[PDB]
Amino acid sequence: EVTDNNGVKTIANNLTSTVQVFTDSDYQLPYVLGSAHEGCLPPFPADVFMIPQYGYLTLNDGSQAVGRSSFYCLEYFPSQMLRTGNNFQFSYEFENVPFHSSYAH
Amino acid sequence: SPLMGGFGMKHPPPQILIKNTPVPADPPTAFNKDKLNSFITQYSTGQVSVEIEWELQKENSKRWNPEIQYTSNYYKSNNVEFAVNTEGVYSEPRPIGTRYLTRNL
Repeated sequence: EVTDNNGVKTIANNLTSTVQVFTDSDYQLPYVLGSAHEGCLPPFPADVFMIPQYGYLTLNDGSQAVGRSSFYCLEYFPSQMLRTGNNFQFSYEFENVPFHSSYAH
Repeated sequence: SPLMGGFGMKHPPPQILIKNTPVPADPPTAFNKDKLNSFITQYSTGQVSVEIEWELQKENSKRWNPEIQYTSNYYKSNNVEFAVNTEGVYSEPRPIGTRYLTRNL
């Protein structure tokens, strides 16, 4: 928790506040991984990184939406609440993707 | 995929060719080797029934903006859409597509 009194930054932790985590495990959200968006994990392990913000795009006739323009509300998904003593874990099985070509002809 | 739309099948449902057999009218008393071109005019009638079970793929999108659907306009008009005219002729006013729901790429 960050407190700002007279421009003095005092940072004391909340042993009660919760942080939500959930995985879009049915791809029913607009997939935004896959354009090399600069928010990915730090090349050097020690490097502490800031988690990038999630914001999608939909249809747009100019800058105005259309009827098909979808609005996915993230909280409408079953989250999981971690509150400083819990951990999250999902195991994912990669589908049969062909071997990449690591060789020059 | 046939460019007019539909399904491309290597073995589509077969043709059902129907012919009502010739019945020669009255061949001569004396023999004659020709093809006996004098048949009695006739036709047929019946019913034909085609039961063709489809398989669906139900939709489970987590979209929050209401989907776009196909409806028949509520407004007074001389004839109901897709309903017979005063003379009995069945009139279809507009072609109906099959792409109304929305699924993200």
